Amino acid sequence: PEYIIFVCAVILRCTIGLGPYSGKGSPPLYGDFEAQRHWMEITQHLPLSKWYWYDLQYWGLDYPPLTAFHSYLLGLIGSFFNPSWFALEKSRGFESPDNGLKTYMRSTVIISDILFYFPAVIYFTKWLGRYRNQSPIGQSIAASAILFQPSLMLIDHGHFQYNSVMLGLTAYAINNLLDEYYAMAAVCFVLSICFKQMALYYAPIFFAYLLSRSLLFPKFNIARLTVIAFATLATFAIIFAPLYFLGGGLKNIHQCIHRIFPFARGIFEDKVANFWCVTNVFVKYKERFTIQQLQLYSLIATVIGFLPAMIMTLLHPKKHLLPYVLIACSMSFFLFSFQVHEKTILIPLLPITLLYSSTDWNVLSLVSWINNVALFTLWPLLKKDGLHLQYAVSFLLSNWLIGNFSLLPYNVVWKSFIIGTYIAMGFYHFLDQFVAPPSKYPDLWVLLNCAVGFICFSIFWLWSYYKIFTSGSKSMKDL
Amino acid sequence: VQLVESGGGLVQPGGSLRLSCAASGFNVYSSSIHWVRQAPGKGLEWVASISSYSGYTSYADSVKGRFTISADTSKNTAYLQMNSLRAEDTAVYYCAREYWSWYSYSYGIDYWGQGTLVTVSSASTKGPSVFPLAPSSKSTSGGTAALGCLVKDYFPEPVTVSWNSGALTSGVHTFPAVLQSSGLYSLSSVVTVPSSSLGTQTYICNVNHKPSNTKVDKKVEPKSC
Amino acid sequence: DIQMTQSPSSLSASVGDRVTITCRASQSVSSAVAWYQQKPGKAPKLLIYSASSLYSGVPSRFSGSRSGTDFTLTISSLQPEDFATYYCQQSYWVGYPITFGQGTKVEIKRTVAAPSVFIFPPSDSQLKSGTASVVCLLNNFYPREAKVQWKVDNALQSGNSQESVTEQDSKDSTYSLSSTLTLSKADYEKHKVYACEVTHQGLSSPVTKSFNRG
Ligand SMILES: CC(C)CCC[C@@H](C)[C@H]1CC[C@H]2[C@@H]3CC=C4C[C@@H](OC(=O)CCC(=O)O)CC[C@]4(C)[C@H]3CC[C@]12C
Ligand SMILES: CC(C)CCC[C@@H](C)[C@H]1CC[C@H]2[C@@H]3CC=C4C[C@@H](OC(=O)CCC(=O)O)CC[C@]4(C)[C@H]3CC[C@]12C
Ligand SMILES: CC(C)CCC[C@@H](C)[C@H]1CC[C@H]2[C@@H]3CC=C4C[C@@H](OC(=O)CCC(=O)O)CC[C@]4(C)[C@H]3CC[C@]12C
Repeated sequence: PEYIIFVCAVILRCTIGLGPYSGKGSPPLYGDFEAQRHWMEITQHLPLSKWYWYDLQYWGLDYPPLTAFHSYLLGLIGSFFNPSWFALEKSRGFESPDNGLKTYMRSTVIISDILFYFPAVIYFTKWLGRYRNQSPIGQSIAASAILFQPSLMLIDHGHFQYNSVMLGLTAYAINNLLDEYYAMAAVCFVLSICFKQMALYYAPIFFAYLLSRSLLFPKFNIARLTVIAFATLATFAIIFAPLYFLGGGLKNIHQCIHRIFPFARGIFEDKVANFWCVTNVFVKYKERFTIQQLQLYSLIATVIGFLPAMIMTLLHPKKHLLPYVLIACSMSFFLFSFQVHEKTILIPLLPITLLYSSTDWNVLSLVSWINNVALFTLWPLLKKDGLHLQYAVSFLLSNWLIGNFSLLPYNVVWKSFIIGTYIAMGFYHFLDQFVAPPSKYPDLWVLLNCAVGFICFSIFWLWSYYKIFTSGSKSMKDL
Repeated sequence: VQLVESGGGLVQPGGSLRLSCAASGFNVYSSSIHWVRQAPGKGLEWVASISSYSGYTSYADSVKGRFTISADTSKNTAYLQMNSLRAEDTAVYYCAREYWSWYSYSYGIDYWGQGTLVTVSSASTKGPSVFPLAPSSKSTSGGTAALGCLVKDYFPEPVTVSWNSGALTSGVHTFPAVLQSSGLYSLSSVVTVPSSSLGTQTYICNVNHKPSNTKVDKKVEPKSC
Repeated sequence: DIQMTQSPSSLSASVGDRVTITCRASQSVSSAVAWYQQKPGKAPKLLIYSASSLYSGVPSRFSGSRSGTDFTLTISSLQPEDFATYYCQQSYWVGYPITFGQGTKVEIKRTVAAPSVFIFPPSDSQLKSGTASVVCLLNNFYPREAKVQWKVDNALQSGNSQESVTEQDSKDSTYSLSSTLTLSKADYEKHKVYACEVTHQGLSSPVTKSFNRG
């Protein structure tokens, strides 16, 4: 009935994982498959007081403890099968002709995602449906659209990232917030932050929500505030205590804190759909300002872009403004941050894709369009890893089962802009394949890609800022 | 809080050296050590770096592919390894710690080490020769008579010099010893006197070389033909 | 790729004057410019950091500033314990190299004086060796900028002579200097007349000491 979608999704994730991973055939430093294999090799062979010190120049440890524990567990379960994979300094750059160790990892990612990402999202759509009396098919379609999101399905199965876990823990947090277990939503978010630290792009919203719900909105409830402030601290302490007691002491806490949050080197040296990749080609910030000034202006710029939403929640917290304020905050962090990368649009895409359960058609059209644009801004990354066939197959299937081949917001100024964005996409996959760069601007198509995505992201961002204020007017919670 | 260098001295051109820098009063796993040399008669120059929060190293093109810097993080020590040791490397090496912070805000090289001397050369430890720069027989009568002693062909620096057995430093100019052609060194000492007490007064410049065990005395006198 | 052009390398000042040193970087990509002081032979000492923030324990008379790429160090009252060498230093970020300026030696000023000029032929006990050294000595002169030329029988002797100096005196701030022309016994026994011509701002017409080989 409705369990064949949950199986077709896993078969899709399995078949997308027959293409080359990030870094195949690259001797000196392989891709992100080799980083993860190295962590699985390093955690189970060194004491807990050398994980963040061991070898910082060959794929050191960049993520908080929970990632280390995850890698330790998988490394044990995998060094059971074949030990010569995760050997210390011997099996460095391990590539097998049989394609062993390329199936074990591709299956560990599938398992971790099945555990930490499918139930969260499925229960979210179920709660929404049952609360709004959505036809079982109405829930099943909104739940199939959320599981075939191409950007994540290609950045995990095909590039080998463990992002489904970091996003599923945050979906658990949002579910707890819905069911009104705040003391446990605090804990699930503190876990989601300790897997990958790029989940701090929601803290400005979770904090305001919990605070206004505890001490401001209904009453000045001082017990709930204590329960939340103790859940947070107990979870932080239980996750960081193994580094302290079994590690070295405060030295280990300091080294981990500075491995997670590293200093910035360079100035706008990567091509992102940022506010700075797009204006650094006219203003040439490298020739006008210093790096201190740019690191200060980016902070002011991101804090001024998430303040209006943080305050709208902290002053009017409700359960129908959560997706929009989450978008308003995370996309603000993505557009104006000093150092952003091609990925990290998955963080703004979690709340976005969550809006595939809305009832309107303008909302669903904007959602599908921004998903296509988000996938499109990842072609330069998925083109140097192979993945030409998987990119196209996912790009086609996702749009097909939605109904995008049988569709736009309602206006003359919306349909035209959306069709123009599509026409300027379909003209980059023709200046990229056939016609050669001008030979005097070596990377001119990559810049058209950094630039044609920023416009769409910064229009969707303002659309969300509009929905926050036009809605939130004693609005439904059924819309 | 104090750093201390150790390890450095006469090394043949082509040998290698391991300079140690012991830290005391702060943790080097957070201080981004740097090494910096000052050549004899030059300006401060930079050689190598280490960040120690990510182990990013960096070298001066003069010493790229020949130097290797690292830090023993447990015992709070820093190490520099020099391998080819060209002759244009004699210098005084300092280890200096520079503390960075969030948002690119640094605090400068606030802690220096007293520096250790590297002499990348080749010259058997030799003793000096002393030739008296006599007073010209025509020195200005009633004016000034400048004389002294020239100490040549000696190695490793420095050299202790004196007049009238240390008792007469009334107008004594001891010029920094030069590195003469042959790879050895040499210097001179000069002293002025009144032309009235020239023929009656007698001075003997005394020279002492501790790194070769050679001590000499040379009486400077008016050369008359 | 990252350099600092310090201006200048030498400037005189009296006890009490106001002093200003400039230092310009090939590109203004970081205001992390620190100013260090060094006495002769000791380790440098951090005076200013962040290009404007004063260290702790440094006097009040040191103030830095930046204008685009023209950082400046100002000593608003040069006291007797302020004559030394002064270096800028620029650093971009953590994993990147740094660079030091060339050095601005600040010295004390006094009245332009004229130095003494002497010449000593080679020592008797040395010509028995096989090498001789004619010495030309300038004494008690200011400023340091001088000119010494060697002439053995009317030639433009260049290459086989080396000249050294001292640092500024502490009791009257007058320099000394000693040049030496060394000749293998052959070249020496080839000529007779040896002289040196000293040119100093204090000496109106270049002095010229000399002697005959005997
Ligand atoms: C994604 C999650 C893991 C972020 C966790 C946030 C906090 C747990 C971090 C943010 C700032 C940190 C602190 C910042 C620096 C300090 C000082 C540090 O002590 C020292 O600086 C000297 C220790 C030594 O070198 O011997 C001990 C850790 C501590 C308290 C850090 C503790 C943990 C803190 C609070
Ligand atoms: C009462 C306390 C808990 C303040 C409540 C608001 C904070 C939770 C907000 C205000 C400052 C924000 C932060 C500001 C900058 C950072 C670094 C950021 O990583 C970056 O380096 C990009 C920052 C940039 O935009 O330049 C990750 C999010 C974070 C921790 C922000 C997350 C949320 C923060 C902590
Ligand atoms: C409701 C609870 C669970 C929210 C958790 C809040 C903290 C985890 C946030 C609040 C303030 C944050 C901090 C805000 C200040 C900084 C500096 C910031 O430095 C940089 O961005 C690096 C830039 C550079 O130096 O190049 C890094 C994040 C950090 C440590 C943040 C760490 C995390 C913090 C403590």
